[PDB]
Amino acid sequence: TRDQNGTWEMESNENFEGYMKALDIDFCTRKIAVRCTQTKVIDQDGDNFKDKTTSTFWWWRNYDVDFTVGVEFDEYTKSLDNRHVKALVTWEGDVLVCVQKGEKENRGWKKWIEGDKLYLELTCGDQVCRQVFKKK
Amino acid sequence: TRDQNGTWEMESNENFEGYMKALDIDFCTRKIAVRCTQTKVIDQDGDNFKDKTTSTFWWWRNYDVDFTVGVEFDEYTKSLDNRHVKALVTWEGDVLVCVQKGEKENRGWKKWIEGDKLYLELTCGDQVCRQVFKKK
Repeated sequence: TRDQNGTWEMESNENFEGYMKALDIDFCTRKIAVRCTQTKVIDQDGDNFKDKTTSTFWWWRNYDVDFTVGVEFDEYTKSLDNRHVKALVTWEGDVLVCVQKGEKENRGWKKWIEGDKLYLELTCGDQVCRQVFKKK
Repeated sequence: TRDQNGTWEMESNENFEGYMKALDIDFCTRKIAVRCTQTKVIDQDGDNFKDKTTSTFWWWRNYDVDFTVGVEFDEYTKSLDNRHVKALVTWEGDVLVCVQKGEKENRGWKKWIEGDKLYLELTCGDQVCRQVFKKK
């Protein structure tokens, strides 16, 4: 039967990776694509077809650190590089400052509040990453 | 203010990738990481901190094509390899068959109903991908 109208949800997906490799799609895109749901909405009007396909992938991770200022603790950077560091958090004025002692030199972060904005500076080697958060 | 309690939503994120590269995080992980939302939940009691960072990643892609059976059309395969092909869709029996003429040899797909299910075969070169959909 030729009636393909409706909304369709993919149930099985065989050798998507090999077909995508044949299209020369990069490894990173392929890793996500094989994990996507796929929804195909097909509208047929005589010889006219509209085919709307949605691919979606949702991922989430929590990274929890509990510490007391001045009490060195061991941190395992599970959300980044998977390293063990000895972290020490101190105050410098209203700035929370952390040295992460380990394999990487000059590794740490700084965290402070101005009104409804939280600023976070992450340091490793010669690289500084600056992040701004708003209050929710 | 030294009171960092609350829920904070990242609104700006500068040089996250250079910082992650210094941490030797692989390309791709970095590419995924920089596309993440970041939420920071801080439960603070004096010098005692609980810090939860929630990273969510939401990959979403829509691909919509309109075509007429037998009428060649220009396709820009933006949901996969971002290539331009001359696509022609025909009926072969009850199978909807498409040939995508372009850089890639033996590129196309086939679409048909068996029982309750939509079947889709994607071919490129010697690679065939088979997808089965249920009706929703």
